Amino acid sequence: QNYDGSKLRVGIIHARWNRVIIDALVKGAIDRMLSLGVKEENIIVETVPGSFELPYGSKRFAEKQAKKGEPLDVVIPIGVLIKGSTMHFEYISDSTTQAIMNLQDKINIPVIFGLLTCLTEEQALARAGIDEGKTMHNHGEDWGAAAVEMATKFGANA
Amino acid sequence: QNYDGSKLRVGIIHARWNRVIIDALVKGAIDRMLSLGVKEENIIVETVPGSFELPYGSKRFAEKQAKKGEPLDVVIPIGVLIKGSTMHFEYISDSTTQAIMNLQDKINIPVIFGLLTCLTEEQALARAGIDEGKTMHNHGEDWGAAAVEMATKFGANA
Amino acid sequence: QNYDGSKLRVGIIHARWNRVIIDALVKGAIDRMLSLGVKEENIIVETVPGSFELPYGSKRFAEKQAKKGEPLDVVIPIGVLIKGSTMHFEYISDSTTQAIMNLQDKINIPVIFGLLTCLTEEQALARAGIDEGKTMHNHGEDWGAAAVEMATKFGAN
Amino acid sequence: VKGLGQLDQNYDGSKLRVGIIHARWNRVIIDALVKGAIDRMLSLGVKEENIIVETVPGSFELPYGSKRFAEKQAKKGEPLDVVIPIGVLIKGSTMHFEYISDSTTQAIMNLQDKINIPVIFGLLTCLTEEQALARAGIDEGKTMHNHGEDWGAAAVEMATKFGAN
Amino acid sequence: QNYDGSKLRVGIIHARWNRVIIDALVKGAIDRMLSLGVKEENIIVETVPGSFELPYGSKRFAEKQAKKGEPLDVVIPIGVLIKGSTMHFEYISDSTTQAIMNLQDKINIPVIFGLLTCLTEEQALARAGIDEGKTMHNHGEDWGAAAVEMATKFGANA
Ligand SMILES: Cc1nc2c(=O)[nH]c(=O)nc-2n(C[C@H](O)[C@H](O)[C@H](O)CO)c1C
Repeated sequence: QNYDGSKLRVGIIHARWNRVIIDALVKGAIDRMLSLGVKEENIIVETVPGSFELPYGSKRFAEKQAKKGEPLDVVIPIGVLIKGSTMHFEYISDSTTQAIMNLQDKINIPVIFGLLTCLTEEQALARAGIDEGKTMHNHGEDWGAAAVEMATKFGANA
Repeated sequence: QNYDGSKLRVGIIHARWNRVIIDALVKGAIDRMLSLGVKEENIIVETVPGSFELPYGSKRFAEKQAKKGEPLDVVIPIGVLIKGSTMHFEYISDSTTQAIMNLQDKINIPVIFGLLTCLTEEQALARAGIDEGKTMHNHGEDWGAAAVEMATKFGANA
Repeated sequence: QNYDGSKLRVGIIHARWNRVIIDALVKGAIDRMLSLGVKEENIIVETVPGSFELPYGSKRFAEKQAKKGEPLDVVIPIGVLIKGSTMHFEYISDSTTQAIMNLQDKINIPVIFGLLTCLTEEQALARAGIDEGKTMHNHGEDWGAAAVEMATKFGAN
Repeated sequence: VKGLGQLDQNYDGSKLRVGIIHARWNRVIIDALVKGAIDRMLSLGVKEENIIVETVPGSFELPYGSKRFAEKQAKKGEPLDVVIPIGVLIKGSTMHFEYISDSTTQAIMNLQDKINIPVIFGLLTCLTEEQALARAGIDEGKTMHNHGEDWGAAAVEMATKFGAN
Repeated sequence: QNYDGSKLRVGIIHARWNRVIIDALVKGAIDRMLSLGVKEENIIVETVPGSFELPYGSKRFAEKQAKKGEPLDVVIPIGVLIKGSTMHFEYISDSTTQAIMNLQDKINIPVIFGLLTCLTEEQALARAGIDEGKTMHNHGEDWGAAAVEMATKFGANA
């Protein structure tokens, strides 16, 4: 099917580590959502320092929007995790992915998983469409489409 | 046992990555359910973009069906995950698996675990019964049988 | 100590993959509870197809028993998982284990962890007391004993 | 300045009732861990008649057993202020070690909000017997010290510092 | 953006193992928050015996604070875990990280993840800024900056 996002308000909340890669992911989510009809002033962008802040950050972002009379239909937390020499990578990835999944029932809208969990920087670049070789595609576009489809097919109105 | 599936309504909801494999798994579940007496018109199929979308999809899918007076007796979320070069496979698989298990208590019907979590494409083909050498069998068929058994034996009425 | 099991009703519910190992585990559980005085007619056995079905099957098994006025005091879900070549073993094991643990607080009775999580068939056989060399005691027996002790010592009464 | 700096003070255990509940596999290790936790708490002023000991067959039983232990103690007017569940797990050749450890750890952690008292993590998760003997202060070489004593101290401190009163 | 922390009350609660590294992490968080404007008299430091005690110590820390009329706006649990030769490291780290993440909804303030999960003491010293060759930076500072931002941006009040 072809999903029309013209009636949606979408939230994007991103972490600020690996900023270049973050900015490419967020751009591709935006471009793709506009392409499917979401209005520009209905894409709300918020930020937090690290990926661990994404879930509580997303919950409070959604509550704040609802309280001011501008509820989100869907949220895309975006973060980039690259394995370092410690186990920090594993513990942030694990607890964050699980809390992003469990957030959906707290706030009652879908939440799109926009975390990269890469072993290398180069893998993160390819997944954002910004490697030298352009060897894959920008995953942020996948997240934008999925946000439009999940909000449309499964929103309260559906 | 023989379980009479003629009274059941059953939802299938599938991700849309690895589509050829998905269709074969889906087709396997439907056929087996049809052979246990489930009626063609009582099998409802829905889709989501990726495996991470399955659990919230499945929740909203059940709620929607109940709300129009057509409640699902059991749901079979289906996705195919194949290990790539980052840890995205691990983190999707594990959070999606836990969310599928836990969904059962939120919607009060059995949810059949229809995710493949393969290290290679070929393992995934074999488990959909469509590798060149037909070395295994279509797991879809197992999911289909299990959906009818779990709905019947453990359905809201004994 | 000796735990008297004569007043207990115990449910065993088991998956059906690896049936020979399953039957040996269930028989050891039942034999040990018989010898702890649990009565034969108060041992109720149910099945499910796969280990993944154990936690929701056990919940509805307990509910149904309570609803017909024959509540279980304790339940033993039993399944046999053997590592294969995909990660399916790991995901089933991890999510089934945690859900068996979390089940206790929902149905308010102990639930005995009767799940083998083996890398080979021969490990599973051994843990059922039926490998060729008889290298280990049947773990089903321990599950039977644990069910009687947990129900007796930690039961509502 | 802030709330901080380092004083290393003792905590008085004398108003406390403490529960220790232990698995029965690897009994010799278990007995040494328990004795150490009891000894250290007696040294901190917990009275002998206020240390309650209970057992369960294996480590997987520690979480629900600890819950029902604390509920029973409260129902007879003898509430626990803190519980120490103790078990010894040693890697075997299947993945049983890992599934039991992980789901037991997580349920000891989660148990605290249900019964509303601290729960000290008294589980050994060792790759070898030797590792477990050492952390109970009973290897040949006495290479370490009895982690049991740390659990007893940790219990007295958590109950005292963070108790309802 | 620039954050004004002058209205904030922040709790720091640290384990006792690897005290020298804990102390450096804690001073880095305090120094950072001071420079963001938090006042000294509004920073409260508590201690627990080990990393395992952080989540429940944090919960009770926040509840005691609120009950005497001085509620925290954010809490920063700090611990330093180093792999040893048993699986103790993995079990503490995993259950502690997940419980710190999940604490946030129980006490309704953000909780910054101040655990080091290091393979070696050397990694830990580097991440508290006190290794011999000063190779990284004091991560306690990122935590302080995170506490101020999450509290300001996502606090109950605004
Ligand atoms: C072995 C060990 N290692 C650490 C560590 O590296 N860092 C730390 O902060 N705490 C450790 N602990 C203590 C546990 O976190 C906890 O206090 C005990 O197991 C009692 O619950 C223990 C027990």
